[PDB]
Parts: sequence; structure tokens; C-alpha cells
Amino acid sequence: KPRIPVVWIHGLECTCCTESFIRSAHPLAKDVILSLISLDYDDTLMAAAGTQAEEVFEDIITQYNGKYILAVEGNPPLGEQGMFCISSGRPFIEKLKRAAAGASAIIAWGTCASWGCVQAARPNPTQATPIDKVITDKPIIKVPGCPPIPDVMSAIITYMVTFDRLPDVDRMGRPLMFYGQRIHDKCYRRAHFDAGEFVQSWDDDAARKGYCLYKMGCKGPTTYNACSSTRWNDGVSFPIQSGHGCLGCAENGFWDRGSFYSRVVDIP
Amino acid sequence: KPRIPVVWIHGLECTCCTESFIRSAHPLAKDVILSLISLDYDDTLMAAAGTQAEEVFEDIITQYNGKYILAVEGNPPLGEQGMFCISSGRPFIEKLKRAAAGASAIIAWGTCASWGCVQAARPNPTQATPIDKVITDKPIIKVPGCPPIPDVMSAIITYMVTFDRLPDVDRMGRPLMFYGQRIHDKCYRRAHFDAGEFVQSWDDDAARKGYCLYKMGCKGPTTYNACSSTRWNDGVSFPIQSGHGCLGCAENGFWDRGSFYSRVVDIP
Amino acid sequence: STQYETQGYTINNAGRRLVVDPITRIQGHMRCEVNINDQNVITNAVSCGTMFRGLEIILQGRDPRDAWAFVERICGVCTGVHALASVYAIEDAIGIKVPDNANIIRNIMLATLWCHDHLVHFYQLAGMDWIDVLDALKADPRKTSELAQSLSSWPKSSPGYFFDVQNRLKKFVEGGQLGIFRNGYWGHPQYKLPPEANLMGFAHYLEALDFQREIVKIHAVFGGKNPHPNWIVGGMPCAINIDESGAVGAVNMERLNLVQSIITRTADFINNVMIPDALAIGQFNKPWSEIGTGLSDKCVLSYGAFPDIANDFGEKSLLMPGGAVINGDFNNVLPVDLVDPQQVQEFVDHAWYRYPNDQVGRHPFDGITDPWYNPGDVKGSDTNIQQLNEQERYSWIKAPRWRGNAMEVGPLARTLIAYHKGDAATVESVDRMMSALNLPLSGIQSTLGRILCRAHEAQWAAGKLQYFFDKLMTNLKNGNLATASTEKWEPATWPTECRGVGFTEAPRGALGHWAAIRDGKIDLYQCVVPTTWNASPRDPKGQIGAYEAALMNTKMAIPEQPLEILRTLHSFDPCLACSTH
Amino acid sequence: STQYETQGYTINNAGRRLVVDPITRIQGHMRCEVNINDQNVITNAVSCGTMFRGLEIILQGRDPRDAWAFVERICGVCTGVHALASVYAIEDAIGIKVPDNANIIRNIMLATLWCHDHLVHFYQLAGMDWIDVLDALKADPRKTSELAQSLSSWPKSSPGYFFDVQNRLKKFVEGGQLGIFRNGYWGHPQYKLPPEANLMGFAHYLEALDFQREIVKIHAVFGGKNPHPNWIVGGMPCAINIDESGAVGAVNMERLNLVQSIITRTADFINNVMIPDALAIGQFNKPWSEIGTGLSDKCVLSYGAFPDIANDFGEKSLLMPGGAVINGDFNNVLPVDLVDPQQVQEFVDHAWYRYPNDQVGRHPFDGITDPWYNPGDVKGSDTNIQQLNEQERYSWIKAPRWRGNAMEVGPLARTLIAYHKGDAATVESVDRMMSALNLPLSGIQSTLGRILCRAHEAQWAAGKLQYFFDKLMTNLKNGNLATASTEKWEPATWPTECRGVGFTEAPRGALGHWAAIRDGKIDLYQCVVPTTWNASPRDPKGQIGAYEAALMNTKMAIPEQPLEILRTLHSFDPCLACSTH
Ligand code: SF4
Ligand code: SF4
Ligand code: SF3
Ligand code: SF3
Ligand code: F3S
Ligand code: F3S
Ligand SMILES: [Cl-]
Ligand SMILES: [Cl-]
Ligand SMILES: [Cl-]
Ligand SMILES: [Cl-]
Ligand SMILES: [Cl-]
Ligand SMILES: [Cl-]
Ligand SMILES: [Mg+2]
Ligand SMILES: [Mg+2]
Repeated sequence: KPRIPVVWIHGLECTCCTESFIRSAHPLAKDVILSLISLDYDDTLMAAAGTQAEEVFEDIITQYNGKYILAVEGNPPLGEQGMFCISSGRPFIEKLKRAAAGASAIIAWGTCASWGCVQAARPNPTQATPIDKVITDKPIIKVPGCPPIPDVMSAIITYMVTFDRLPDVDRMGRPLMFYGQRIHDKCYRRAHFDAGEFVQSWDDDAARKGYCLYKMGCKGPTTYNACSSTRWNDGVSFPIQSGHGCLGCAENGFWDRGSFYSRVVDIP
Repeated sequence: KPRIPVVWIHGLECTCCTESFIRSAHPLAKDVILSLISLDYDDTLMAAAGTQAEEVFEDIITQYNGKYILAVEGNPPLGEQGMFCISSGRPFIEKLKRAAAGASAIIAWGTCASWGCVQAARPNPTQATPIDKVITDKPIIKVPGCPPIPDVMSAIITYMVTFDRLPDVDRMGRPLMFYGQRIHDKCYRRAHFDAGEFVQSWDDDAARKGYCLYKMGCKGPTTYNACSSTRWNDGVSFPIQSGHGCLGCAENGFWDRGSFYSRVVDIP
Repeated sequence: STQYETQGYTINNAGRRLVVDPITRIQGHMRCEVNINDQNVITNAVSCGTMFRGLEIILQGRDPRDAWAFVERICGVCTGVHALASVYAIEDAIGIKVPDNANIIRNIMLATLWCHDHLVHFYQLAGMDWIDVLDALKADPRKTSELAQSLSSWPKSSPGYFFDVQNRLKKFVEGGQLGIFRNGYWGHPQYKLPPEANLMGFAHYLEALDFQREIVKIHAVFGGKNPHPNWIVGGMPCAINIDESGAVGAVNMERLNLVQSIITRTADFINNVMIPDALAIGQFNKPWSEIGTGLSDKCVLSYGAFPDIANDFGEKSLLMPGGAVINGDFNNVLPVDLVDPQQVQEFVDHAWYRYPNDQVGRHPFDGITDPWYNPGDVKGSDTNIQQLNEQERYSWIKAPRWRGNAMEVGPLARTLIAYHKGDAATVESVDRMMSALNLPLSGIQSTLGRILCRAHEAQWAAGKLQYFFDKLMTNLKNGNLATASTEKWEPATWPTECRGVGFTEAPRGALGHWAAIRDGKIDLYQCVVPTTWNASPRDPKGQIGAYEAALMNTKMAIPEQPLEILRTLHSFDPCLACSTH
Repeated sequence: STQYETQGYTINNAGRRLVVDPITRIQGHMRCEVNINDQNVITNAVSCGTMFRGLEIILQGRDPRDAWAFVERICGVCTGVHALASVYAIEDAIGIKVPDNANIIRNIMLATLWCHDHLVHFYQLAGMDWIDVLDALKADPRKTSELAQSLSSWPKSSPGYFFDVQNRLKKFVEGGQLGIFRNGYWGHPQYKLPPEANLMGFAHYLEALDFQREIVKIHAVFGGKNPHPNWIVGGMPCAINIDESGAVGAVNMERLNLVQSIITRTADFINNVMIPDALAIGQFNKPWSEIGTGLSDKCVLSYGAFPDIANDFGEKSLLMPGGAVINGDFNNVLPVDLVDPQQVQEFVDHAWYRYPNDQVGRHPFDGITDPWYNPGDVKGSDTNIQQLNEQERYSWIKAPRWRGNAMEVGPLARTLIAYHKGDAATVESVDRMMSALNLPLSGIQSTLGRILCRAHEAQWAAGKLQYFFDKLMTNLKNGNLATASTEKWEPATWPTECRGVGFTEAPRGALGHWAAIRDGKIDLYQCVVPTTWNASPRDPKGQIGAYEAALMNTKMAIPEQPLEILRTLHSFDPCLACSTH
């Protein structure tokens, strides 16, 4: 049977979200690409370059018009008429619009595509803009995080392939399965938070016993993600478990919510 | 370089502690046996049987008198003159005492060797007795759990080999590293406990959201172990994560502290 | 000294007495004694379970909902199977029906256990009876690679790999610290593999020791941990949530993806490593197709297992067939009823237990577990057994019988039952296997056959894992998420008095738990476990059990080195903690 | 059209223009244009970074303690290296000294990244320039097995394995959905491997894709997650507790055991998979030892990395040597000083930035990042470029120079510097590598040599991982547990005005972050990154950078199919997000 065509494009980005995807432990990215989907265009991995890659792009979006999924990593800049991100001599935003127009649905991978991420942090030199502010006529699933958890990315993919539908989402367009609860709602250090047992300076006695990182700036109380349950890199760790507070990386505007080392002010 | 000689004996037991040991992911049990220790006697795994096995036992304890580690799984029964557990036609207690006399230190693996475990639960038909009530003149490290976590077993082994010393212990002889804190002190469902958000019956809406299992009988509040942080089977899960309350399996007399589904009475 | 006749055997205790205590590479504590005649042939065999804990006694007065947790600790090798039987027994007593996903998950838990247990048995427990590990040091790595590559598509077969394995073994042995290989039977004339096959086998021993840890990740996802996962009366505790808020707190797509990954890897290992190794053992040890037949051509028993229709334990539901054959009549597979007091009964006239009349057998609903250590005259003392007295009481294992017949249980028994009920897949596999070895069908009824059937079963179970996982995913696609029924969770809903039977096929054979509940507590709990059948002592008619029968008539090359005894006993995969509980 | 002479090259933009946009199998956005003569030889090459984000602008006014997290997001491929440079720079500014274990752990983090990054580049980015994936379909699996076994001890080499990989590829392409292989250069005359080496290489591509996910588990232990682990100014946040209560909340023996397990597996994969594949590519493509030399026989630069003495960034401490060679004088390894305003300078006369005087270079402590998109007289228009005008501004990449010289950075550069400083392990390694290929030492200064040096560095980094782990364990054995210095954590303790430099060797080359702090906030933060050097546009003297030089004089078999351009560009492992930041 044919596999569902996917076109994966890249705007302004650091490529953390593609790297995360290839970290997937179950299913392996190899098995996603070979057996679950047809990854038909992806600048990071594809053999073809230049005119040959552009031919693939045109061939796929034409032959599979209305039938492919568009994955987007990064975001388009509006500054300098879009030429802060140039693709085939033209603004990236033109390629994004052309790709989006044929897609059945769009997956906005990562905080870049979802919200803006680091390039959108003050003063936003390029006027980097998240995908849902540019594309307003297509379903967009936001999968935030810098980057999102590898096995969350692959679980969302397998959900879609198995059930033949988009995941149910919250009001912000995030999949409820993995973004429905806060980090602090499933944190293993929550016993310490509720007892007032805090790390006060790095590598103090409290830190050596795994006390809560609230006073070190942890943004877990205001951040929706799966890191405290699913964890990272096939269950190995997550930020807090390795002794750093959550930065809030799955949240819109997290870079400009004050210092990472300032305490969260209005706990929900 | 010679590896440290280990003699592993088995009293009344189910073999869960040997099975746990071979589950170790890092180091692999293979590499422990091949590179870190000399596992010189072990009824479950050794080639020799009968008189050939007894010859190994006698040669090792004589040759390495004062220099081998004795690992003990299970426990001795005092009933019927010890003949509820017969080894080479004699009471197992006699073999335990002969092995113990030459050992530099003893590791009491699991709830059986530490406390008594299931055979010691009311009415204790065989008068199963933990190792520290029989052997009173050797260092005994208790590593409780039914069974202990595989990677805790191997971490304790690697600690001893690397640092050339026994681990520091609590007042009960348990390694502080893994048994210093309660399951409930590092439980990822603690946010829900603190909020009064409980599973009330199996597979209810609360269960489907991972709410706290305290009202379902979870003994995490009174149990010391590493399950909620280190987890089981290379970080895959632990009892609470998969939806069942902790039974209290690392605690002395857990089988006889009421029904597993009765709430913990006086939480610390 | 005496002789008598039973089941076609002449039991004769003249001649030299040989004792093997401890039996190693089993679970738990066993002693075996035999007598050999002047041709070094076994004329008497004595099977003795040398441990007891008393779980049937401990379970009295417990909450029925808690029972699975206690009985699961009968055994850490066949971990989970007793919990399954317990939840089945309690549900049968109370009248609880579980949801389909719970039944499917339970079947996944059992199939995972079959895969894990049979794999570890083949390599870590039985393997060194067949592979001469020290002989691996004489192998040519290039010829090892060529052999491996002729038997299997498995990737790991390079000459450099086999040289590295060999060099690791050389460095291990060089300083004298032979560990688990110390004082083995290496060089015995019954070791018939060439050096290259020994090296291949040893490499696979190491690969299986590593790999087995992955299989049980499936138990960790659904059951929290392994060994000794968690269960509930009413279904399973692992609530499912695929597409709603809070899926992070439940069995979600990421968890299910982990399970699929493990299933694929497990099938790959068993099909390409264990299966070819077993067939190769068969090819180089064909004479063992005629040794250790025992009761396998006379009487075999299976209860059946893996109900595919939730809460239906009938013949149309059970994927693994039940049935009994007696008197060597394989054309008439008989139906088994675990409630019928004339079928399963346990005798204790040769075991360390009290009954009011030890000449009669008790069905488990009338069972009694009252320990009585009384070895009689044993050429030593009560605390120094030099020779058991098999004319009197000689074991902590009770003697089960079916309609008065001594039965064999386990993979061979199940294979014979399925074959003779006309199961198509079994008939086809067995015929192809015996054809590939150029042996008659009757060759399966042997010590070699037990080993081959067990490997076959690991393959079958790895296939059924995918079948069950696909059934689960189909229910989830149809919106059916239920994992627990709680209508009768509360004791106020239960009958004041009721009783039930839970049964399945454990890795080693037919398992039954009989429970009676009164006033909300366990009034009676009796277990008859597969090794209880196989390692059974004698009954009031002098009939011998499966182990004793299989050892009868066996030639020993070197009486002092019991390799033939070990081979046959290990082929049954003895679990002594199970047997005595 | 114009012609001029620079660095021994004749730059001539007459003749046919070829454009490659996008360059694929790199990180980020790049455009390459070349002119070719009638002989299909490149006479002009133009390197253009086609993205900019402005991290240097974004960092203004932030807390210096936060800067690592922002700059880590310069790149997800070389993830962590910018954090390391950042903490170094802030520590240098403020005067913070970290504890030994924090330095050791940082060195572990860097080595881990070298291993992962180099591995993924070799297979997933560069590999399809050398391996003809569709030609793998024509291989004979048995001859593939024989080839693999002649090159390596790696276990996974059975004929059945190679047949299974071959059938997977066959099934993949059967439906006509060739995915990442669609419209590739397959069958191009520069593909020189035999079909069996193509199949072997393709199998390894797949094995590396799976394996790379394990390596970064080390980053997850110490840094929480990968990509983008966490760090702190003052050390690392991963507090250690081996033997006290609450070790479950810290880096404990089980966590350290995980790290050791990953180290061993990583070394094994690199040594027995990547290393022999790199040598095999070398054997079958020796003419590429004479193509793509560029600046590698003229000017090379390393800052040095891996300080073994905590807080000492001198020559006696750095395990990876620093130095610069110019004018092709490899007998004169010159010392580099990143504070000297006459050494590192960046030029923007041919880049999209404003300076007060674009004819002079600015040291990064005087750096300016004022973006100005002005492509001037292009063919096309400023939103639809058909040809850049390389006589004017043509890139988002600034042009760094060292004492006015254009330099090559990266694994070949480092190897040359280490070799010529007389590092024993580097001399032995390079000599044995070049001897195995029967090539002169000059053969390393080429596209093929960049690839070989990268594989060699992955092997070096894997050995260094064990060295650092063992140093950490030695400290723990001595009761030295400290991982953070916090006496200058609070802004009130810092100098009112200070500046610092943080440098290291990223996978792609010399990395520097220059930071100035005033009144507790970042006043200036300038990055010069390795791909900024290599992908540099021209300077006021018309000097070309490393990519443009390496492409000069290259013969193309088929002008419309840029395989030779891709081979040379991929050999540098371009990171365009890094280059522009
Ligand atoms: S503040 Fe952070 S570390 Fe503390 S309990 Fe909440 S999420 Fe966990
Ligand atoms: S009662 Fe149990 S499930 Fe609830 S927070 Fe405590 S340990 Fe976790
Ligand atoms: Fe993930 S490409 Fe990396 S910056 Fe934050 S998501 Fe973007
Ligand atoms: Fe672990 S042998 Fe199993 S029963 Fe509880 S520890 Fe004992
Ligand atoms: S920083 Fe990001 S990775 Fe998770 S713990 Fe916080 S949302
Ligand atoms: S039952 Fe035991 S395994 Fe851990 S979670 Fe509780 S101590
Ligand atoms: Cl794109
Ligand atoms: Cl954002
Ligand atoms: Cl992951
Ligand atoms: Cl023992
Ligand atoms: Cl206990
Ligand atoms: Cl574990
Ligand atoms: Mg019984
Ligand atoms: Mg810069």
C-alpha cells in the first residue's frame, strides 16, 4: 500500500527539531521513514540538491496536491521583504505559502514554528513570525518545545498514521495527549516543593538530594509539556532530573519572561 | 588482575532476586560476571552439579577464606530442624553458617534475605528467618525489595568494586544511596496527592489522567526504595507509573500490614 | 533391596546408589538419587523437592483481591503466571467478567513470559548440558562464521566477532577464575558438538543473556516491573488514554510504540538465534531422540490457555488446546474438568505431609497442606540424609494424578495434545521439524523432543504477541479503552460463600489454582503446579512420575559425572519453588 | 566579466554560471554559484549564507548567566558547543574558576558531541555523495559479506543480513516512492564503489541512523536532554551524590554506569563501522586526494580545546592543540591570541551588514552586527535572485581573517596543526592512515582528507571520553564531588565593567564567543563560528575563503548535476545557522 506523502520544509531554525526526530527510540526514525510515511522532501536528508531538489518539491506538491502533510520546522522572517531566509533566490515565505496551499494539514514542529522561539525574542531583528500568523486557512497542529521530546514527535506521527486523523488539541492547537498537563503537575520533585525544600545555590546539600528547583528559576509551574513523565532520550532524564530548572521552552514567549534564574511570580 | 570472589547461596526463595540481577542494563550482568567479579558458586547458573558443585563450594571458601563476598538470596527456615530447606542432605542453615564464617562481608539481597518476605508472612509455617538474625558477626548489607531494582543491584556491586568499600548504610543496614528516601518523597504523582486528586476506582477518569493512588492503597508514603526515581527495567516504568499503588515491598513485614488496597494509616 | 513393576518399568533398587544434590541450573532446590546396574544403566530414580514455604497456608485469611500478589511470589522465574491464575480463580469464584482489553493484555503478559522463560531456559539453564564451553577455545573463528551463516540469517556472524568472543573466554579462563564453568563436565564423551558449534553456541549464550532483559520491558509497561508485575481482580491497573488530556499519566501511544518495538525484536531473536540453535542441537545429538521418553508416550496433560474470547475458557476460545491422553492412546484426547473430584487428585503417602488417610487422593477443593517432615530411615539422621527412603516419604512435592494416572505436562505434552486434536499449524510444524532431522514422529517423545518443542513454543508465543497487540490496537481504533470492571470490586457485592478455579499453561505446563472464599476472605487456596506433576513422588500404587520415568533405563557413561541425568531433568525445565509452593 | 588573481588562483567569472540553491544535506540555508569554462572546470566560486537570525542583537541587555541558553540555539546539530563557549566567556569576564569535576563533565559533553556529530555527518549528510544507494540493489549479498569481513571485525556482516537490507531497499522503491533518494545523482560517473561496497555502506547508513540516538544519552545524564542540554555559569547543574541519602536525586552510581555503557558502545561503533568505511571510501576514490585542496595547503587555524587542567586554557592544558599556519609554512605553527585586535578580524565589504568603514576589519570586541540586505546589481531583483553579484555584497556570513589571512578550520586543520606541533598520537595515526592508502602525507590536504580526518577525530574523541570518565571516577574515589562554584553567582559580586573570551573546537572548527558585561548586563556579545571562517565571502583585497578556494579548479563531468561541488562542500560539514547566527 502507498505511504502518506510528507513534505518537510525549514525556515529560520537551528535544526533542533529534525535532530530530535531522528533521536526517536520507538519507532526508530529509520522505520518511520522506510515504513510509515513517505518523506518526500526534506533539505537536511535528501540526495538531490539545487534544481534537482526543486524538481522534487514541484513534482510532489503537484502529483499529491491536497493529499500530503506539510511539516514545518523554523519560521518565516517578514523583515527585509523576507530575504532574511532565502530559498532558491526567493523569500522562504513564498515557499511556505506554496507548500501550505496543497497540504491537507500542517504540523508546526517546535517552538519556532509554533510560537517564534529564539529569533523572535526581543528585539526580533528579522520579524520572525510563527506559522499560524501566516497560514490562516489550514489545520495546524502545534508541537512545541525547543525541541519537542523525540518520542513525542514519533508518537504523534504514529497516532496520525494508525488512527487516520489529527490528534485532539487544546485551545492553542497543541495535542492534548502530551500537552494537557504542566511539567509541575507530574514532577518527581513536587514532594519537595510542597514541603518547602528548595535548592538555594548550585551544588548545595539540597541540590545533592534532588530538592525542588523553584528558587533557582524553574518554570515548570507554568509550562505544558511531557518532560516530567515521558522524559527525554528514551526515558533517560529531563532538565529538572539533571538539576536545572525548566526554562519554559514549550511556552509562547519563554525567552522574554525574564531571566531563567528568576522565580516564577504568579504560580497557577 | 584477579576479580573479587563471590559465593551466591540460595535459601527459601522464589529466585526473583537472581532474575532481577540478570536484568541489569548497565553494567550488563554478562559484564559483571566476566569483568568485575568472580562468580565462583551460584546454584542457578553454574555448570557443576551435585558432588562437583559441593567441591567448588568447599574449595572456594577454603582457598579464599576471609576474602570472598557472600551473596545470600532467600532465607533459612528454623522449623523441622531446618529441613524445610535441604542442601546436600543437610539443613540449609548449616551451609549458610559455613559460607558466612569465611566471608569478608555479606550482601542480603531482597526482602527475603533482609526481612523474611512472603514465606515469613503470617503464620510463617517454616519459621523463615532473615540472615541478620542468624549471622551476627559479619557486616551485612540489606538490599530490600521483592525483588530489588536490577540497576540498583548492579550499582551497589559496581560501587563496592570501584570504591573498594561497603556502601554507607542507614540504621537498618540499607544503602543510603538508594534507600535514604521514600517512594512518596520522589513520586511524580505527588502533585495530585497534595491537591487531593485521587483515583477512586480502577479505570475511572482520574486513573486515565494519572492521579494519585493513595486511596487505592498505595504504600509509597511508608516505603523506602528508588522506584520513583531510578525506575524499573532500564527506566521503563514502576508500579505506580503503570497504575498500581506500591505494595510496600521493600519494607519489613509488608505482607502483614493490612490489605494492599487499604489506605496507609498514619502517613509520616 | 526390592523390585516391582509399574507402567512398563522394572523399578529395582539393587546396585550402586548415586546422589545428585544439589541439582543446579534449575530454579530452587532438588535432589535426585538413582540406582544403576552393572551395565551403568539406571534401574531406579527418585525425585525429591528439597524446599517448602507454605503459600497455601499463608493465603488463608487474606483478602481475595490481594491473593495474586502473594502467589506471584511462588516463583520469580515463571513470574506473573501465578498472578494470572489467581485473578482467574477469584474472578471465577465471585462471578467477575473483565473487559476485552484486560484479557488481551493478560494474554500479552503470558506470551511475554513464555518468550522470556523459554529463551533463558534454553541458554542459561540447559545450554551447558549440550555445548562444551571450554571446547570453544579450540574453534576456528572462520569455520564458526561459516557454520553460523549456513544455519541462519542472523546478522552477528563475522569471523572477527567469533574471534573476539573466543578471546574474551580465553582471558576469562587464563587466571584460573573459571566462575560458573568451574569443575564442569567438559570433555565428557556425550558432548558431541564440533569446536565451531561450541563457539557459536557460547556466543549465543552471551547474546541471549544480554537480550533477555529487553523482552520483559513489556511486563514493565503493563505491569510496572519485572520480575513480579502487578495485576488486579477485575482486569489490569494500566489505564489507557490515547487522545485526551493527561495521557502522560497512562498507557498512551508512546507506551504502545515501546511495546511494538520490543515485540519485533523478540520475534527476531527467537526466530534467528534460538530456533536454528535448537535444530542444530537436534542434528548433532540424534541419539537423544531415543532417550528420556518417560511418560510422554503414555500419559500427557494440558489444561489449555490464552482465551481469545474474553471470559470464555472453553475449547472454542483457548488458543493453546487442552486435553489429556492416557494409556498411550493418542487417538482419544480426553476432556479435562478441574471441578470433577475424580479427575485431579493429590496423594501424599510418599510426601512430607499429613492426611487423615494417606492412601487416598484429594481433589484440591478438599486439599490439605499440613507439613510433616518424616524421612524414616535414610542412612544418616533426620538432619543428615545420606540416602532417601523411597519406600516411605521422600519429598516436599505432592503427587498429583489425573483419574489415577501419572501424567507428563509441559511443552512436549502440549505439542502432542495439539497435534492429536488436529491443530493444523502444530501438525505442519512438527512434521516439518521431524522431516528436517530425518527422524520418525516418535523421536519427539524424548529428551531431545522436549527441547525442540520448547523452542517451537517460544516461536509460537512471539507470533501470538503480535496477534494480541494487533487486537488491542483494533479495540483502541474502535474507541474501546476499558481495562477494568469494578462492579464487584467491593466485598459487600460478593457471595458470602463461593469457590473458583483459575487455570492456564505456564511455561512448564498445566497450572491450577483452586480458591474458596467465605465472608470476604480466603478460606482455602490450593495450587497444583506443572513441576508438581512432573517431579511428583510415587503414589499408593507405586506409580512413578514423569521425571522418575524419564530417567529410567538411561545409560550413564561415567557414573560419577551425572551428565545424562542433568540432560533429561533439564529438558523438563524444573521449577522447584513452583513445585512445592 | 572580470578576472583577477588571489592566493594562487585565477578568479574568472566569464562563461557559464551554475547555481545550486538549496544546498541539501547540510545544516541550514546555503546557496553556491560557480562559473565553469568550456572544459567544465570551475573558474569562479561564490559561497552565500542565505539565512540570518541575529543572536548577537538578541543577547544585548540580557543577564550573562542566561546567555548560554540563547546561544545554544545557534545550532541544534552542533548542540552544546555554543553553551560551552558561552559559559567559558562569562567565566573569563567575571573571573570565575570552576571545580575540576565541572571541567571534566564539560569535556565529556564536548567529546560526546564530536562523536555524535561526526558520525551523523559521515553517513546521513556526506555518505550519499560517495555511496550509490540504487546500485546497492545489484550487489551480491555473499560478496558484500566477504567485503565487510575483510575490512572489519564488526559482528553484523552475514549474507542473510545484507540480503535483508537489500530487500528492504527493494520494497521501499517498488511503489515508486523513493523519498530521500528521489531524483538523486545515481549512476553518475564519479560513483566508483562496486555494488557490494554500496550495499555495505547503505547497511551502515541505516545502522548509524539507529545507533546515533544512543550516544547522546550522555548529554541527557549530565545535561538533562539532547538536543540542547543545560549548563550553568560556575560549572554544571548536575550535582553528584554517590554514597549519601538522596542519591536518587542526583548523579549517582547507576547514572555513571549508564554513561560508561554508552562510552563503550560508542567507541565500538566508531572503531569498527565508521573507521573502516572511511578507509574504504579512501581506497576506492584516491583521485579525490588531489581535489578540493583549497586553503588546506596554505592557511589553517585551530584555537585548541579540551583543557585538562581546570581553568587553564594554555598550551600545557589543552588536549586538542591550538595554532595557526600561514603561507604554507607548516614548520611555523604560530600562537593564537583571541584578545589581540590585530589577529581575528571580521570584514563585511562583501556581506549584508553595515560598518562605519567597510574596508577594514573589526576585532569581535569592536564587532558590529547591523544587518543590511543590499544585494545590489544582481541578475533578477532583490526578492528574486537569479545570480548574486560577487563584486558587491553577497552573503549573510561575515568574513573572518587571521592577521589578514583567509584560513581553513575544522578536522583537517586541527589534524595538520597537531601533526606539525609533533603530537605523537596524531603523527602515528595520520602516518598509519596514509600508509594504508599508499598516499603521500600531502594527500590529506584534499576533499578526501577532510573526510578521513573527521573519522579519525571521532575515534580520538571516543578514546578521550573514556579518559575523562576515568578522571571523574578518580576524583569521586578521592572524595572530590564538587560541580559548581557559586561565590560569584550573584550580579552584585561581578565587576561593573568586564570582558571575556570563550573558545573551543567545535566539530567543524575554531569557535569563539567575545562578551562584554556592564552593570550586570550583556553590553556586547559577538560570535565567530567555524562555518563563518570556512564559508566566508571575500574581503577588501578580494581574498577568497575556504569553500570558494576548495571549489576552484574542480572538473565537473556533468555541469547540470553538481556532484563534485556537493562532495567538496559536504567534506567541510557546513553549518549555516552557525555561520550566520
Ligand atoms: S518548581 Fe520545578 S522542580 Fe519544583 S516541583 Fe515544580 S516543576 Fe518540579
Ligand atoms: S500516595 Fe503513592 S501514587 Fe500518591 S504521590 Fe504518594 S507514592 Fe505517589
Ligand atoms: Fe527546534 S529549530 Fe531549534 S530553535 Fe527552538 S524550536 Fe527552533
Ligand atoms: Fe527475591 S527471592 Fe523472590 S520472594 Fe520476595 S525477595 Fe524473595
Ligand atoms: S525547558 Fe523544555 S524540555 Fe521540558 S523541562 Fe522545560 S519544557
Ligand atoms: S511495591 Fe516495591 S517495587 Fe517499588 S514501588 Fe513499591 S517498593
Ligand atoms: Cl525548505
Ligand atoms: Cl517563543
Ligand atoms: Cl525520547
Ligand atoms: Cl546454595
Ligand atoms: Cl518481610
Ligand atoms: Cl533496572
Ligand atoms: Mg499444592
Ligand atoms: Mg558573528
